[PDB]
Amino acid sequence: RPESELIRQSWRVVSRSPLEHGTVLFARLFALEPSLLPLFQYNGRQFSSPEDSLSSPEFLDHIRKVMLVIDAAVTNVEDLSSLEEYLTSLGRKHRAVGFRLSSFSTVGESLLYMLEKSLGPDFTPATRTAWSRLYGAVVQAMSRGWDG
Ligand code: HEM
Repeated sequence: RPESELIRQSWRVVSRSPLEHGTVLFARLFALEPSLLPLFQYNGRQFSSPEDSLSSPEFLDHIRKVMLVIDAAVTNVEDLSSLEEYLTSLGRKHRAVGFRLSSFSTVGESLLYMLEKSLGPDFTPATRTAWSRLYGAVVQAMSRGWDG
């Protein structure tokens, strides 16, 4: 559609600087859901405060991964069936880390925030709506790693 392009166009801006943008996504996410923070367990140490996470290179790496999955979702915005099977298994990985199912919606409100703050006025409600459809779909796929 033209929604696919709303997405492509918004993303444009964000993949200039994906860590920086994802840094935003995650800080927002911890602000909204602090109980997520212990789920990263690099060396079986638990970050004590959000800012600790920002000093973890493993964590920053997880940001890069997040943004690359999202990036794959944008590339395939036309048909997200092509990455259903990947995303399903990726949801399974997340099941295993202790991630609740409810927590996806936060991750999604985090991404939106991040887009909204990056695009300011360009972040029109058709844009909120498109991303939300995209991310909604990513989660649908991901949720099938809780299958039942
Ligand atoms: C936001 C809450 C999330 C938490 C708390 C979380 C946590 C984790 C943890 C602990 C791992 C394992 C360690 C690591 O690879 O660095 C992991 C792996 C991964 N996460 Fe997340 N994650 C979250 C969301 C996401 C989201 C939304 C995505 C993608 C859109 C994502 C993509 C990945 C990827 C790609 C891996 C590597 C998976 C593999 O083994 O293939 N994560 N995540």
